[PDB]
Amino acid sequence: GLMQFTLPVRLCKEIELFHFDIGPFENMWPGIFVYMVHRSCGTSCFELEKLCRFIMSVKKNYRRVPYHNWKHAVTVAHCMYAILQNNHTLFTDLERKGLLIACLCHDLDHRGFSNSYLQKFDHPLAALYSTSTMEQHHFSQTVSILQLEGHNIFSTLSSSEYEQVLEIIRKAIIATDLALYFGNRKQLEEMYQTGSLNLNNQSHRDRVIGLMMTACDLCSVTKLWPVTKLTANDIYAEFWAEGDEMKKLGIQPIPMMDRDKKDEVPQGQLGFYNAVAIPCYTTLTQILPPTEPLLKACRDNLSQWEKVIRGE
Ligand SMILES: CN(C)C(=O)c1c(C2CN(c3cc(C(=O)NCC(N)=S)c4ccccc4n3)C2)nc2ccc(F)cn12
Ligand SMILES: [Mg+2]
Ligand SMILES: [Zn+2]
Repeated sequence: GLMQFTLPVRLCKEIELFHFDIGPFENMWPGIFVYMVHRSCGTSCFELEKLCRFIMSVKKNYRRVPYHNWKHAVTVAHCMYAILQNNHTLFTDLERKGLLIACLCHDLDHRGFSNSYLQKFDHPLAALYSTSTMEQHHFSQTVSILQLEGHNIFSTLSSSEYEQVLEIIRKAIIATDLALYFGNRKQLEEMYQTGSLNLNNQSHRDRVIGLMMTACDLCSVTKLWPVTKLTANDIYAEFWAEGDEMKKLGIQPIPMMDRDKKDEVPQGQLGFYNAVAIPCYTTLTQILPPTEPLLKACRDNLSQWEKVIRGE
């Protein structure tokens, strides 16, 4: 059935925008990802039969969680598509394929619990993955979905180019760990200021890819305000679910995960934009000038949060 899907013509223009909202097209999300893979890398790059199989299995391996779900993976995948569609000459064929696959798989089998929750309560995956717990799980889930019969869509190419596209995918998926983003963006800033950024250096591309992953992961702040406000409700309902599960253990959660501190949500959002969101899209816009509309939309949403704080 996914092979049969062809996207409506009225959305070919809209999806190319950075602030495009996949929200009201739930039935199309799998076909929207196919469309994006078909425009960024072309049809006949993957064998269509195995690609749709790989996609539909990835959706099934996403849990019915409030925010870190299937809607989130496609949203992140789309933002990567818009970034690659506006920087087309800079990323190789193996990169455009791998990064769009990475984003659709970057939160595979997430349970709605932070990396801290799993480490603080000795979850089995925290034993396996001591640091970047969920992100190592997501990559392992990706590899396992790939290695299924009829699912390996990079089987079509070199055993070297195969291992290359995987460590592109692992690096990208690991980079979605927000804790690693701060050290990543700081080193890119030094490389930018000192004029030391060489995109012909593998270590530098890897840093820049990671920032793109963060920008895509946070791209909920790059939508129009009505879209951004309602995605925030999903984010907090998942945080508050982890907090509820902490209050049931005699441990008070942080205010971010505390539903009884709903009133502090606008102040917390403004702090997040200034400490995290703005620095991310600012450095990405400095490195990739075409990606400036992300920073512009993020600024408009900061103003909106300010006006909620002021009652304005
Ligand atoms: C992983 N993930 C979803 C995020 O990280 C996140 C948040 C968090 C930060 N925030 C807070 C954070 C705080 C706080 O304690 N400090 C503020 C900072 N300056 S971090 C807070 C305090 C009281 C009440 C609510 C609070 N909500 C939710 N929002 C977004 C938006 C888009 C996005 F793509 C991602 N996110
Ligand atoms: Mg992740
Ligand atoms: Zn994510």
